[PDB]
Amino acid sequence: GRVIRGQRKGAGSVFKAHVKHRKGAAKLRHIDFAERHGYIKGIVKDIIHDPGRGAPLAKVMFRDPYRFKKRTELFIAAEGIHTGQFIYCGKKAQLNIGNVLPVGTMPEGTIVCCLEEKPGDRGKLARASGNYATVISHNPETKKSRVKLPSGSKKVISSANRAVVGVVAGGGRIDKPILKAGRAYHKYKAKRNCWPRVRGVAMNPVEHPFGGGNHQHIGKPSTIRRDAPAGRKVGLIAARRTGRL
RNA sequence: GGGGCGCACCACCGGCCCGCCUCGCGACCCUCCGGGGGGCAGGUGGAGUUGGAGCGCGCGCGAUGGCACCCGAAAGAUGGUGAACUAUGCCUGGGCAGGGCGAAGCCAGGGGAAACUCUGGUGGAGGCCCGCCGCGGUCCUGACGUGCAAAUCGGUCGUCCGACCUGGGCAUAGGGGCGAAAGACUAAUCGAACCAUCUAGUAGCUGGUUCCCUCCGAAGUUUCCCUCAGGAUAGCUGGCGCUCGCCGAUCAAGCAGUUUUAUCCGGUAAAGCCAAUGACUAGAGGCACCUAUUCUCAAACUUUAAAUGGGUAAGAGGCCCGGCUCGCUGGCGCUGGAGCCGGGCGUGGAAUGCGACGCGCCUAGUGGGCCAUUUUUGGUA
RNA sequence: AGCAGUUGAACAUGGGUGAGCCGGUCCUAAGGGACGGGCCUACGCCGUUCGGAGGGGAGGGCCC
RNA sequence: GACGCAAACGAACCCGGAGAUGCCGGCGGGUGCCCCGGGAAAGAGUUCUCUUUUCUUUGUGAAGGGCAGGGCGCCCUGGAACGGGUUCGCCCCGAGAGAGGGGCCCGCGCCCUGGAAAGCGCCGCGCUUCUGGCGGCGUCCGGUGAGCUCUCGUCGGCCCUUGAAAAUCCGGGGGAGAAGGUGUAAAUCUCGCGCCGGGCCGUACCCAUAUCCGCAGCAGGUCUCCAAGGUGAACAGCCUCUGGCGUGUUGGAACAAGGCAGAGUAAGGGAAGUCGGCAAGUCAGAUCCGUAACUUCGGGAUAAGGAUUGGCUCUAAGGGCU
RNA sequence: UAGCAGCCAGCUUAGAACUGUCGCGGACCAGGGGAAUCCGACUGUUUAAUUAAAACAAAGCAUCGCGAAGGCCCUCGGCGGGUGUUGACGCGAUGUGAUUUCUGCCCAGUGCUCUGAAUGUCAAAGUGAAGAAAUUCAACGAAGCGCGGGUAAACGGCGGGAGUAACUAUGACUCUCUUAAGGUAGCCAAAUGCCUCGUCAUCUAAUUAGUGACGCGCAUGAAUGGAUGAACGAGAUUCCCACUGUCCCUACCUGCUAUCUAGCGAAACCACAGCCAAGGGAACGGGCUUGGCAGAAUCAGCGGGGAAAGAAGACCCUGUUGAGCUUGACUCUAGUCUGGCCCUGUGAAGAGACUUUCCUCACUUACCCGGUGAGGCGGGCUUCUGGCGUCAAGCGCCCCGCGGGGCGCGACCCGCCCCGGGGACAGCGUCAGGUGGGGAGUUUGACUGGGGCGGUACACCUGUCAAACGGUAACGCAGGUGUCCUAAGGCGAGCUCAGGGGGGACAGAAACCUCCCGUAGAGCAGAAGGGCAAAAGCUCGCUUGAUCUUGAUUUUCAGUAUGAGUACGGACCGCGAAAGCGGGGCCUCACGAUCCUUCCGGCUUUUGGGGUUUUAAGCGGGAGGUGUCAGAAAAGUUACCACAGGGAUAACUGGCUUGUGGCGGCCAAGCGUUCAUAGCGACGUCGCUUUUUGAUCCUUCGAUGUCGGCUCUUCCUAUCAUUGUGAAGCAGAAUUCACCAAGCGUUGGAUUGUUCACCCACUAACAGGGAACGUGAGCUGGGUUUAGACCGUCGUGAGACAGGUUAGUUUUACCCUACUGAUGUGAGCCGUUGUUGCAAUAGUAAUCCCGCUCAGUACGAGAGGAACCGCGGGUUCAGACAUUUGGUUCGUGCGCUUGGCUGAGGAGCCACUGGCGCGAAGCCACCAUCUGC
Ligand SMILES: [Mg+2]
Ligand SMILES: [Mg+2]
Ligand SMILES: [Mg+2]
Ligand SMILES: [Mg+2]
Ligand SMILES: [Mg+2]
Ligand SMILES: [Mg+2]
Ligand SMILES: [Mg+2]
Ligand SMILES: [Mg+2]
Ligand SMILES: [Mg+2]
Ligand SMILES: [Mg+2]
Ligand SMILES: [Mg+2]
Ligand SMILES: [Mg+2]
Ligand SMILES: [Mg+2]
Ligand SMILES: [Mg+2]
Ligand SMILES: [Mg+2]
Ligand SMILES: [Mg+2]
Ligand SMILES: [Mg+2]
Ligand SMILES: [Mg+2]
Ligand SMILES: [Mg+2]
Ligand SMILES: [Mg+2]
Ligand SMILES: [Mg+2]
Ligand SMILES: [Mg+2]
Ligand SMILES: [Mg+2]
Ligand SMILES: [Mg+2]
Ligand SMILES: [Mg+2]
Ligand SMILES: [Mg+2]
Ligand SMILES: [Mg+2]
Ligand SMILES: [Mg+2]
Ligand SMILES: [Mg+2]
Ligand SMILES: [Mg+2]
Ligand SMILES: [Mg+2]
Ligand SMILES: [Mg+2]
Ligand SMILES: [Mg+2]
Ligand SMILES: [Mg+2]
Ligand SMILES: [Mg+2]
Ligand SMILES: [Mg+2]
Ligand SMILES: [Mg+2]
Ligand SMILES: [Mg+2]
Ligand SMILES: [Mg+2]
Ligand SMILES: [Mg+2]
Ligand SMILES: [Mg+2]
Ligand SMILES: [Mg+2]
Ligand SMILES: [Mg+2]
Ligand SMILES: [Mg+2]
Ligand SMILES: [Mg+2]
Ligand SMILES: [Mg+2]
Ligand SMILES: [Mg+2]
Ligand SMILES: [Mg+2]
Ligand SMILES: [Mg+2]
Ligand SMILES: [Mg+2]
Ligand SMILES: [Mg+2]
Ligand SMILES: [Mg+2]
Ligand SMILES: [Mg+2]
Ligand SMILES: [Mg+2]
Ligand SMILES: [Mg+2]
Ligand SMILES: [Mg+2]
Ligand SMILES: [Mg+2]
Ligand SMILES: [Mg+2]
Ligand SMILES: [Mg+2]
Ligand SMILES: [Mg+2]
Ligand SMILES: [Mg+2]
Ligand SMILES: [Mg+2]
Ligand SMILES: [Mg+2]
Ligand SMILES: [Mg+2]
Ligand SMILES: [Mg+2]
Ligand SMILES: [Mg+2]
Ligand SMILES: [Mg+2]
Ligand SMILES: [Mg+2]
Ligand SMILES: [Mg+2]
Ligand SMILES: [Mg+2]
Ligand SMILES: [Mg+2]
Ligand SMILES: [Mg+2]
Ligand SMILES: [Mg+2]
Ligand SMILES: [Mg+2]
Ligand SMILES: [Mg+2]
Ligand SMILES: [Mg+2]
Ligand SMILES: [Mg+2]
Ligand SMILES: [Mg+2]
Ligand SMILES: [Mg+2]
Ligand SMILES: [Mg+2]
Ligand SMILES: [Mg+2]
Ligand SMILES: [Mg+2]
Ligand SMILES: [Mg+2]
Ligand SMILES: [Mg+2]
Ligand SMILES: [Mg+2]
Ligand SMILES: [Mg+2]
Ligand SMILES: [Mg+2]
Ligand SMILES: [Mg+2]
Ligand SMILES: [Mg+2]
Ligand SMILES: [Mg+2]
Ligand SMILES: [Mg+2]
Ligand SMILES: [Mg+2]
Repeated sequence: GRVIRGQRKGAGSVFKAHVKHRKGAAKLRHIDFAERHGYIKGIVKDIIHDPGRGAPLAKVMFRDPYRFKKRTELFIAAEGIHTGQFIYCGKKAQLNIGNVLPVGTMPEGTIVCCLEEKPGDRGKLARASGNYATVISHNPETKKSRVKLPSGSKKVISSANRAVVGVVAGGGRIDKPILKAGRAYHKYKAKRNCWPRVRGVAMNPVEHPFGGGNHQHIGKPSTIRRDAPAGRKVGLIAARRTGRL
């Protein structure tokens, strides 16, 4: 047979991202002496819509401490901020919405967003619209903390990872039901070439391990092992259980 | 008319060499420690030996390896070239009459005790409707069907503000691409493109295989084979000879799809079942059986038993006589037996026919058969 | 030039395209593709704003 | 005061603007085209009868100066409820309406320089390869429109769609520096004008029922711009003017059969034809009435089912300006 | 002041009068409608060149993986690349397919997944012991497998049999079997129901259709989604209204062709060619045989034939030919998981032995990741606002000409890595084990009354077939075998069996004792045949001839091997007093090459430059086995299919055959009230026919187009009707049987694709067939019979269905005959030319019914009820014809009229015939009329 549609997505020919009209990479300010021993003042200039995601981005303009220049940072717009307000990033920053203070200096039960996995990566966890991570507990002995990622998994990260307080804007976006296939067409036309998903049973055995047969049955257990080769690993990969639940 | 040496060659019997087995176990001069021999004889295996025949070259033919008598596959592999068509994505541009229903919002007038309602107008929403260009291609299964056209033409028809149509520039390249998924599309080529090469790929399979005359002349059957459209093998065929007889039974002869004479073999036709095994009808006698009878049968039953047919014997390789040899045999140097040697005896001791279809070598084709008289199996035929 | 022709996109002999202000040239879009580095036995390939001691213009008379 | 004056020094560095933003809808300003009124001028057409008739032609470039017109969450005064202003729709106001007076932007419209000398229209004379030249007159006065396009604005609508980069150019912040000491100097965003230069390549023609592709002068295929009068809702169909053409690789004479097509027509019956109402036949625009079962209350729906429609002569209603 | 005057400007709406032939969206433009069923929600998309659909997509719903050292995926490769300018409201992988309403039971099987070294199996490396060593042995022992748990919106699955309620019936209720659960809610003869044209109702004069119901449903059923559904559809289906040449039943007109002509001018095709009947033949000739017969050269048609052209059949079989694809095929592989070694160093703690192994925690410098313009690391001064922040003001000190310059503090000092996060773990290199249709290569026996399924007739044995030597075939017949036996082998001795009769306590038809008869009629391991009585059977006691060896030889045979046998020679033995017998079974069957492994044997060989010892090799003989049995290591599918071929071989016709089907006789038990034969014919039996279906496989696979209908012609008779007759259980009428006889006619419809059926009416009757199951270059494609798709059942799957359902290119004649018409042709010319005729021969045509009268008569008890002659019409058919009626009308004849055009009137034109009304002439219709012996 030939290669399945899933194998062709790794080549990156027509399945690359559509990043022409995107406004940049949303990431926190790189950690420097100002964010380690104090705080830096920044002004929110504009809240723009990034084509491809459901969460707005804020263009916060800080002041460079070593040269006469004003840096522009493209943050994740936490729900509640507005243009013209001041955002303070650093250790000594107060516990307000929008500020970027390390998780080690936050009380237990804080709602953060754009959390950092490791110190310096400029914000990875809890970055989609309406999502957040809660700080569960601290540990001054091992300099570690425990946060609750939006997937429900409790991850143990360092106490120096910075995060934006407050939930991400654009919450409740998945509540409005898409009514037309055209709204789903324009939804993915800005993300990537992945929308029309042809079922494996609707294909021939050459293109998919589920195709073929005078009926449209699967014919084999859809639950597939994890060590299955690329080309066979379709359906339910390493399914611990199935059913309605 | 008699005798003899006998070529080549054939049949048979011996000698010797090598392997192996068995019996002799060892006295004896080859031993210098170690050792080597000890006619060993009797069977047996060998592509041996007992007075070489090979080598070289040339020619003919046959079976092989090779492109291999010529033309032909569907495929496989290596290396390249294509997204001017088409599929999807990206960048940047262009384009889509005229009408219809008419949503939120708003204004006004009425009803209310509040909750809130009713009428008109406004507004111009929509993968909304009729519909032109566009873009598609339903039906007539129309036209055309060596056409205008290697897919077109006419009427009709789908859609036409959205998942729309479209140009250019870019991206993905062959077991790869791409696919709102038809195994579709990827330059008229796609259930794996095109170009060149390996490649004159292989074919037990179709087709063809070129001058004349003379002579001989088949096989579709046996055995083995992942064989049953093919091979191997035997048979049938041809060629080259060769050993003789040629002289006729001057000669030995021998042979025969034939008879005669003589002697054996068989269990089919017929016959039998009142004889056995098995099947079977009917009375009668004696106290369901029992006896003597009776009707009807056998391919896997038979007492008996043909016709046709099969084998063998019809002479010198015989017949007869004498002597000798033996470890075999044993009352019995002959007790058998067999071998060896010598001598005596043609009226070649049935008919007919014929040179021996004698001794070898090489060998093509064939290995699908079909029909008839009689015999006969399966089948209604 | 599927009949013809005194005709032609045929044949023969000559002639014809003039730019500071039309466009190319210039810019980067998708994208292609060097450099550093890595990789490949190799021809070469991967990768593209990241990565090398990657700065050869500007100013004050020798500084930056 | 918005901001205006011909100019009106200024580095490093910084900040910002323009380049540079979608689709759709409504409205308004301006051109082009069309139309109407001159009982307008110059030629032509018609005249059998009528026709002060019918047809054609009546002009201004870029750039600059001025002025209409359009736009503005631009300024000052002032202060709002009996709330007012205002659009087709909206929208606006104590974070300051209405009103009064100003500022700026766009002006592709009009006047002027250009510029009538030229261009068209008409008339006359000279001339027949210098001839293939010289003269005369005219180029006018208004109107609007649910008209059609283009364009500039403006207010909205839609998105789980937010609808490009860079060269290049400009403004501001910044005040490092430079200029002369009593008439000039530094510096000038020409600030009025003058001087010099602008190389290289493409440029003809066809652009499709005969210059491209499909073996061809192939009923196929191939990206765009301009686009008139009448009927009509229409860029539909039919007819006409500008422009183009000879009927699409041939003429002539016949009008048999049989075909293709005209979606030709038909007595009485009306699907009895046929696998099957295949085929084509009925219906069709618009106005006024009237519209069920069912339903997700959106629809069904142009449901179904009726009436009216020409021509001509009138009447009534719907405007603007002084 | 309930506003007026003047002037200007268009374009619409409403009402009314009048008027033309009731014509007016007048041309043009331009929805037929209604009641329901099936499927898909809708818009969209799709097989460029046969399938536009119910298929794909879709929103909605649900499951699955993954927190970045990650999920998914790419690359030969860089810890390179895609999702990712991403971060669970995200990305990746699947099923379902809107909304409404629901989504039941089963975790045994397969698959996924979790648990765990707490017990089996378990590689490389390492560790231990023996040994000169190679080597052998033992312990240890990862993932995976095994054990256990979970999971079905994972693949999937979801049963049988009796009794029983006051007639009958049903079986609530019980009984039994049985699982892993035994189909729940629903729905249905459904696109799913073989039987089947189910049954009832409805729809029609009539319905295999449609719809509503019924449900033990071959084989419905719940996200392999069930039920329903407004709107929507170039989807499938039924009925109704309107409409119409679809039809009854065809006719007429027009344009472009065909036709003729000037010019121009091909191609497919072609063995030679072209009249038929029959015969034979390779079983359907054009040519051959026997007959019919046969006259130049051509035009327009035509579709009977040339088993016409197009194309080495696509179906079928064969090939030791392929390809696509799928798995539980065979053999491998990328990837992935796992362990040892490696870069890999350092410090410490604990527990088993005496420098150490296991595990854990730490060190940073190897290694790895992240951040930045490597901007403040380690050790002793900004939170009230959508301002501003740029190379230092100041102080100290120094150097030059009031003008310049430089330095330090401001801006603390020291340092070893830029700062963080891991860290000798990730990772890399290399072996090892597991997983691995993701991918690669290949295989997937043969025989065979086609192949497949079945069978083994594939290696063997008995009787028969087999025709009296031997041999002799078929998917001939009746059978048997892949074993059994330390005795059932060998030998010696003794004994006599099967059965029957007479007897004998319990004891009987069967126990045991005994006498008599007993040719074997018993037994001999098995199938059968043969053989056997002091045996070969039975019993008993001694035994290992069931051993070791060379050759000869029989049988299958090629006269090869193996297997199975026979007779001897040489050893060593058994039994017997002995002669003798015995190297397996009473005989015919019971079995296996090369290579390799293994064991036994040597009075032995090599291990090579010698010697010694291990090891290995070799010679001789067994065993391990190839049952496809002279011996490959091997699962499917293909309807997406390809190639080489095959009429060696199936599906059509034809041919032979006629079981079967159909049809007709013979005999006469009996039926017929009585009477065998008016009409029938049981038990038997003899034939015909090729309109049934088989059997066969001769023709055809470098192709004979294939089911039905439509259309049209002709023949046959085994006669339904009509004509002429015979017979009766013929009174009449009606009907039945039979004869001469195919001249003539044999219908319109509902349902079904149907031939075949069934019903509705009509009728003199509505007979049965043939002609390549007549007839596709005649048509129609409904059916079947490619590719799309749906369901049911089956398969793990790809896929299958002789089951259902929907959409699916029907090509060419101009050649030669045949036929239909149209010119012309004997040419030999005193013949040329014309008129009027004759006639061979060929075709041939009429058919049937009704009404009146006979007649209410014959006849009959009645009820009922004819016929001939004559008269008047009609059905079907045939040949004509246009006076009349009707159709057509581009005499474009006349009138009218829509839009536009010529300035208007008048007169006209344009819109491929603008439209409408009427319409001459022609042509035309059982739609008018006339004739038919
Ligand atoms: Mg499919
Ligand atoms: Mg499948
Ligand atoms: Mg499905
Ligand atoms: Mg299944
Ligand atoms: Mg191969
Ligand atoms: Mg656009
Ligand atoms: Mg509608
Ligand atoms: Mg259209
Ligand atoms: Mg298409
Ligand atoms: Mg078409
Ligand atoms: Mg057609
Ligand atoms: Mg034709
Ligand atoms: Mg394009
Ligand atoms: Mg690749
Ligand atoms: Mg598509
Ligand atoms: Mg398919
Ligand atoms: Mg496609
Ligand atoms: Mg002799
Ligand atoms: Mg053979
Ligand atoms: Mg041979
Ligand atoms: Mg010519
Ligand atoms: Mg010329
Ligand atoms: Mg030329
Ligand atoms: Mg732009
Ligand atoms: Mg733009
Ligand atoms: Mg606008
Ligand atoms: Mg104001
Ligand atoms: Mg400035
Ligand atoms: Mg030009
Ligand atoms: Mg032309
Ligand atoms: Mg005609
Ligand atoms: Mg016609
Ligand atoms: Mg009619
Ligand atoms: Mg009919
Ligand atoms: Mg009908
Ligand atoms: Mg139709
Ligand atoms: Mg309706
Ligand atoms: Mg239903
Ligand atoms: Mg239906
Ligand atoms: Mg649909
Ligand atoms: Mg198609
Ligand atoms: Mg699922
Ligand atoms: Mg579906
Ligand atoms: Mg379920
Ligand atoms: Mg399970
Ligand atoms: Mg030693
Ligand atoms: Mg049920
Ligand atoms: Mg019907
Ligand atoms: Mg029903
Ligand atoms: Mg079921
Ligand atoms: Mg089921
Ligand atoms: Mg189902
Ligand atoms: Mg519609
Ligand atoms: Mg449709
Ligand atoms: Mg429909
Ligand atoms: Mg549609
Ligand atoms: Mg012939
Ligand atoms: Mg043919
Ligand atoms: Mg062939
Ligand atoms: Mg073979
Ligand atoms: Mg293939
Ligand atoms: Mg495979
Ligand atoms: Mg293969
Ligand atoms: Mg076979
Ligand atoms: Mg055989
Ligand atoms: Mg057997
Ligand atoms: Mg014989
Ligand atoms: Mg012996
Ligand atoms: Mg017969
Ligand atoms: Mg019969
Ligand atoms: Mg009787
Ligand atoms: Mg009789
Ligand atoms: Mg009978
Ligand atoms: Mg029949
Ligand atoms: Mg045959
Ligand atoms: Mg007769
Ligand atoms: Mg009779
Ligand atoms: Mg027949
Ligand atoms: Mg036929
Ligand atoms: Mg045909
Ligand atoms: Mg037919
Ligand atoms: Mg025919
Ligand atoms: Mg069909
Ligand atoms: Mg059918
Ligand atoms: Mg099909
Ligand atoms: Mg079927
Ligand atoms: Mg009477
Ligand atoms: Mg008439
Ligand atoms: Mg008119
Ligand atoms: Mg026209
Ligand atoms: Mg017309
Ligand atoms: Mg008329």
